Amino acid sequence: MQVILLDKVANLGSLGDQVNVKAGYARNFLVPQGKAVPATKKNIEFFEARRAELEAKLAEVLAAANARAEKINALETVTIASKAGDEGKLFGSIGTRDIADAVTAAGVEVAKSEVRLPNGVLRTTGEHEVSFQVHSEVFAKVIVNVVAE
Amino acid sequence: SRVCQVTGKRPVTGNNRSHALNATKRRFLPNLHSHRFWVESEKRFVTLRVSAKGMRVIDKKGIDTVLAELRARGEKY
RNA sequence: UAAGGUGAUAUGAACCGUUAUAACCGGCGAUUUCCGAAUGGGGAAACCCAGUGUGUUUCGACACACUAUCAUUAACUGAAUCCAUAGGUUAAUGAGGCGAACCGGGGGAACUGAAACAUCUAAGUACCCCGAGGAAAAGAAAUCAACCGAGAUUCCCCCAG
RNA sequence: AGGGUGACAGCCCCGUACACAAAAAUGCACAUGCUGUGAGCUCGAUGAGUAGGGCGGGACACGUGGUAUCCUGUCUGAAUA
RNA sequence: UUUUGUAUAAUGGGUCAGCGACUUAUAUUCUGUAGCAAGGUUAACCGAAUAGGGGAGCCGAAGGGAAACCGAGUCUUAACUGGGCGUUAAGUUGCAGGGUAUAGACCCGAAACCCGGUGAUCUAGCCAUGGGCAGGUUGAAGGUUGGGUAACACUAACUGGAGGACCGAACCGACUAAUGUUGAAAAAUUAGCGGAUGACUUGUGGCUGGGGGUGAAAGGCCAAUCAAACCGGGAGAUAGCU
RNA sequence: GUUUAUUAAAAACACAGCACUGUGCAAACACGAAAGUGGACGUAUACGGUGUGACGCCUGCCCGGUGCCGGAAGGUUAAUU
RNA sequence: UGAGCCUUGAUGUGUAGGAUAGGUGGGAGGCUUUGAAGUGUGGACGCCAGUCUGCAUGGAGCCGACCUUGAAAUACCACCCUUUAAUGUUUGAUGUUCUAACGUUGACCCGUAAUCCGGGUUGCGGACAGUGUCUGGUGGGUAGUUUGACUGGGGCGGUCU
RNA sequence: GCUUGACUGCGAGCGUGACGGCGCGAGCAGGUGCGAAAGCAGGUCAUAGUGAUCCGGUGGUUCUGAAUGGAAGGGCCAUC
Ligand SMILES: [Mg+2]
Ligand SMILES: [Mg+2]
Ligand SMILES: [Mg+2]
Ligand SMILES: [Mg+2]
Ligand SMILES: [Mg+2]
Ligand SMILES: [Mg+2]
Ligand SMILES: [Mg+2]
Ligand SMILES: [Mg+2]
Ligand SMILES: [Mg+2]
Ligand SMILES: [Mg+2]
Ligand SMILES: [Mg+2]
Ligand SMILES: [Mg+2]
Ligand SMILES: [Mg+2]
Ligand SMILES: [Mg+2]
Ligand SMILES: [Mg+2]
Ligand SMILES: [Mg+2]
Ligand SMILES: [Mg+2]
Ligand SMILES: [Mg+2]
Ligand SMILES: [Mg+2]
Ligand SMILES: [Mg+2]
Ligand SMILES: [Mg+2]
Ligand SMILES: [Mg+2]
Ligand SMILES: [Mg+2]
Ligand SMILES: [Mg+2]
Ligand SMILES: [Mg+2]
Ligand SMILES: [Mg+2]
Ligand SMILES: [Mg+2]
Ligand SMILES: [Mg+2]
Ligand SMILES: [Mg+2]
Ligand SMILES: [Mg+2]
Ligand SMILES: [Mg+2]
Ligand SMILES: [Mg+2]
Ligand SMILES: [Mg+2]
Ligand SMILES: [Mg+2]
Ligand SMILES: [Mg+2]
Ligand SMILES: [Mg+2]
Ligand SMILES: [Mg+2]
Ligand SMILES: [Mg+2]
Ligand SMILES: [Mg+2]
Repeated sequence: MQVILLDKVANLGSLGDQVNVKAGYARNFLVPQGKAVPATKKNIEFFEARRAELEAKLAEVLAAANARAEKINALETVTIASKAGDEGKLFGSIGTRDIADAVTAAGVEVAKSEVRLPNGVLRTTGEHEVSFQVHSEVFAKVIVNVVAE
Repeated sequence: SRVCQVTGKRPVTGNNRSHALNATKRRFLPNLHSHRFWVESEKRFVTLRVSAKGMRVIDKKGIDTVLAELRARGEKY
């Protein structure tokens, strides 16, 4: 009995996978507990339309994220004014809100969450490298100008 | 009675034919089973007296489609 | 429509009527006890016993009406269990039972014939059961034909013992 | 035609041929009112646990036969002008 | 009537009157008869309705061969000196009759088989609820007291009231004989007989249904004949028999 | 005690007693296509089937045949494939 | 765990010899501190010659036209063979367990002043049992029948062309 | 001794049967053996030694072949 899985079920497959199962497994367990649906010609189309709709929506987001990743490298140098004392040590720090709000006013609408700092929160006057999470795999760098106020 | 609630399959009559071709009246009964079907749309189990064939009809059409036929027939469940 | 009438055995009695409520014939109404589907409950048919609502120059008890079951629909209500669903009450509408044959369907003999008998026959007959109509059933080709063509179904005559 | 009348009646009586008749209810036709139903045109759509199959039966004049066709109790199971 | 053969002491009939058994339909062939004749005749139906229409068909004028096929011939065989069947006989449609076929098929008659009903008011077994058993006997267990014993055992008298116990009416049954046998009676009467507190007997009502019941079992009983009840139906079963 | 109501009352049937055998309870068994029921509101000291027939003294030998019970290695063997 | 497949690891005494020469190709540096040589020892194979390999120790090397040899370097890498082991997959077989079909003639709740039924909870079982279709065996329990004629009656014997 | 006449197709005319059948047969055609030849041979001195039909099997076949070409199945001949 051909069925298209709703959840992730052991030994069978994943969500939206078409598998042949024993009628009694589907009838008494998989279908009542909503883990699968019969692979009817109406539902095979409904799940291939959803497979094509998700593939097209994931390709466009990969296209929008790379347009954002090339816009991040385009700036190459962003200036942030911070009150720093003698020897270049900052009184405060340049955090995620500070880096994100500096690039949104510059052009690229980057979020606080998208910013990724290695160890510190920037407490020294000079130049530093700041990496970004635009997507789960796409990554782009910028150089931060710690200008003394 | 030995009637399938889905297909209407009921006992039919025919013959036992021996090697000597002696005909004796017999019956062919449907492969009936009382089965509890989970009806999602009603958040309830519905017990139907069904033949294994009628059970395959429910696998193909779906319980809601089959129960709709029972309502249209006036047949209660 | 009428000069005669009040059915019969069946007289008699007391009466009705004759120009138009005598009678008689036809159409439509009224009344139509009790038993019987029988239906308020019961029951050994023509009987026994109720509930509720109403009446009483007598408002005791009797009279009168309603109250069966099932199906569909609606309103109110309402569990296990939160919702729901089941269940419960009421109302509206329908059914029920009877009866010739023909008709569609579910079951389905045997004697008999085979000069015995089992395959076969009798015969899808007899019978039992369900359902329906003035008819029923069937019916507008996934039909035939034979390279030509026909054009639903039903019935009759041939083909042909 | 036929029946009756004290025996066998065209002309005695009731009829018969023919010609007619309804206040009322009802059947069937058309005409017509009303409630409900929908005509025509264009673009579509075209009946799946089905057809087919294995097993057991039944139906076909046809008794499984070399046996097509139909139905299906049981197990299965397509194509898509 | 049946028989080789019946006065036969074989069958049948008391007598009379009335009734009572070779039919009917459709096929088929033959004879008679009629029409038409190498043709004859239409069926359903139409109808102007016993007319007329309708020739769909059917029989016949051609056969031979399994057939293809050939054809006054053909088949057989490689082929027949031949041989088989044919060619030289008029048919067809009515009407009447003789036979046959399918039908109850000349009439009457089984014992039975199948189907659907009605019956446990008789009787069998059981279920519920009621009733009955005169009179007379026998005298179990147990108990008390006395004797006895170391104690028990044991023993006597009394008490006690068991039992499909005994004798015997009602009641239940039915062993023998006579009578009766077109009875008083489709199972009895009379004289005797067995049980008679029990596995007893009986009233009222209930339940089991026909290949079924019930049976302390005899194939007993299931409404006066039960090795398969009764009634209605298949039904005019069939009857090489009388 | 019972029995052939209506030609047989007996030596026949039954009987207490004995034995074999089945039956773990939704029992075996029996009436029922089934549901339901009896067995039994019982539970192996119980319930069914079969035979024998108080009691006393007893009940020997035979498993080849037929019936039954147990066995799984091999041979043969159905639908199915 | 039988049979097919898949990455990847083992395994090869013609003779000239550093020496138990795997065929054919990319073919001048690989293998290494994600730690070799050399020693100590465990296990497996075996033609007791020696190969593969685990762990410890050690610490700056085993190496190429370098000459043999039909055919080259244990510097390394790719399709594979002689054969063998083990991880992935397919349909079987066998076992263990599970719960969710199905059974419950355990207890409980509700419908419900109900030893039926239904729904619900819970416990016990559980893909067993049971049932449908098919199939082999058994089956006087039931059923329909057969079980000859001749004959100095019939039967027995004998006979039947 | 040599051989396959234990031939194939037919058959005037008879016999014996209720019938189904069974039997005897010279001669004709084709082909054959034996004999120099005339000739003889269609089993065995003769008379027993047998089983109808149906159904089915095998081989052969100018037959049939359900639209048509095939095929299946049927016919015919031989045989079980
Ligand atoms: Mg009543
Ligand atoms: Mg009443
Ligand atoms: Mg009452
Ligand atoms: Mg609630
Ligand atoms: Mg009615
Ligand atoms: Mg007969
Ligand atoms: Mg009517
Ligand atoms: Mg109609
Ligand atoms: Mg055309
Ligand atoms: Mg006179
Ligand atoms: Mg269509
Ligand atoms: Mg079809
Ligand atoms: Mg054949
Ligand atoms: Mg005589
Ligand atoms: Mg004389
Ligand atoms: Mg005489
Ligand atoms: Mg006499
Ligand atoms: Mg003639
Ligand atoms: Mg006594
Ligand atoms: Mg007496
Ligand atoms: Mg005495
Ligand atoms: Mg006495
Ligand atoms: Mg009584
Ligand atoms: Mg008859
Ligand atoms: Mg008769
Ligand atoms: Mg006695
Ligand atoms: Mg007697
Ligand atoms: Mg007597
Ligand atoms: Mg005895
Ligand atoms: Mg003995
Ligand atoms: Mg055994
Ligand atoms: Mg099983
Ligand atoms: Mg079978
Ligand atoms: Mg047997
Ligand atoms: Mg018998
Ligand atoms: Mg018979
Ligand atoms: Mg005889
Ligand atoms: Mg010569
Ligand atoms: Mg053809």
